[PDB]
Order: sequence, then C-alpha cells, then structure tokens
Amino acid sequence: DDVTVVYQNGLPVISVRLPSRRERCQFTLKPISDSVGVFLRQLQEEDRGIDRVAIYSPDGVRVAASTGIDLLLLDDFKLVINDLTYHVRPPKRDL
Ligand SMILES: [Mg+2]
Repeated sequence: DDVTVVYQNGLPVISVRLPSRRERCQFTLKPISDSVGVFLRQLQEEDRGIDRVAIYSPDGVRVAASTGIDLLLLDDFKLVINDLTYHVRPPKRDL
C-alpha cells in the first residue's frame, strides 16, 4: 500500500504504486551516482499519468534534484506523486 526501500544485492530498491496501474513497480538505484532528479525522471518515464512528482524532507522542505541517492536515503523523506504524499522510511545505512 505504500512506498518501500529495501536493499537487494547491496543496492536500494524503491517500490511504489503508480497512478495508472495496480501493479507495483520497482526502481533499483545507484547510491553513489544516481540523484533525486534521476529517480524522479524514472518515475515520470514509467507512468505518463504522473503530472507532478517531488521529494521533501520529513519537515516538508523540498530536496534538491542534484542530491545523491546515498544522501537521500540517510533518513525518512516524503515522496509526492500527483495528489498523494507517501512517507518513506529507508533503513539507516552509514554514509
Ligand atoms: Mg531526521
């Protein structure tokens, strides 16, 4: 029902339900070279129904697109997809 972050084979896998279908979709990311912007672009490419997507800190401050996925996953964040906000809780990993 929500957005999960699970490490598989050493890499974070973010799983989400996208608005156009029920089938959940997963996004494996490279912490040290992918950015927030890359992930958001992948989401948009996956579902044309997505009009708006953005990531925010738990305090509701927008997270810069250039920020590395490793940094994003140091703490909780919010992922907004159209009119829904997901509270995402990554497992804490040093770095
Ligand atoms: Mg915190």
